[PDB]
Amino acid sequence: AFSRPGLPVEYLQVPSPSMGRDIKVQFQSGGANSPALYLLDGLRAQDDFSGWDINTPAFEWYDQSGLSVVMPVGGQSSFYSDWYQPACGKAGCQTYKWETFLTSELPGWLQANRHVKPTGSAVVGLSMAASSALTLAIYHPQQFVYAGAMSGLLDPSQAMGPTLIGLAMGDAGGYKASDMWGPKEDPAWQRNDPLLNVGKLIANNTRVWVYCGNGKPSDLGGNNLPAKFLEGFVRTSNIKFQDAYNAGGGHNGVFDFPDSGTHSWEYWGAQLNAMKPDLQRALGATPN
Repeated sequence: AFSRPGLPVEYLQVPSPSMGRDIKVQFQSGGANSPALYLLDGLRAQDDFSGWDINTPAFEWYDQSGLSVVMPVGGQSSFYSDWYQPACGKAGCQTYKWETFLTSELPGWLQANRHVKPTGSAVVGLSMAASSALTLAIYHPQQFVYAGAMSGLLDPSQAMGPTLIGLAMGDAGGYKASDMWGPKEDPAWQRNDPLLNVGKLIANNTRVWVYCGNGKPSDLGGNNLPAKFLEGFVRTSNIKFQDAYNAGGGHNGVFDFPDSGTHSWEYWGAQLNAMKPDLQRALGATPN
């Protein structure tokens, strides 16, 4: 259903057999059989709207770009992954099988009901979703030939990442990290660690766009200690990723590590706008 008359933005109820419920999805067609752009939300994803629409002119920017914008809604602290145990937070439990939903249910449903090409898509995520995007492309290269990672912890299985992710998950809905990928030594951790699986991005020649601020705010804003420290903190993993990608022979990446930016939406939005033309070219978009 369209949100308003005269505008292309739609709100959808896409059924998810794996999660036993309907997942809300904001959508905007880029035309029949047009490539898809999946925008993943951050750690504190709400159930009403995607952080992308709440905080950015995304839909408006991509209107007529030839790309179909797909914004799933919900999944706080989900990391868009398929969890071992039910996702139990302060507000009860739910089934989290986001990798399944994103790699089969949603694609299929969009192809059949909105004529969205199921392969040759881009998946861009920020914060939590940042590594999710890289990971999705790594295990589903035919579907996602392009992955965008903004301000993410790219080596989640390393150093204190497991503990830090747990602290984050606990503060955002009160979820438990072990319910998702189990204890730190469980194979799930190094499987969902992009820095450790960079070789696949290189082998598959996936178009990679990684972004991360240095912690110093600019005129764009986001000037507060938490936003500054987080950005500075996750930047390290981003550099390690760039070095691994380069060392490994990667030759289809873009690394934007400016001398500014914090962990806030003003920066992620500006970045999503900056990558529009690159996205169109790589996905073969046809304007209008």
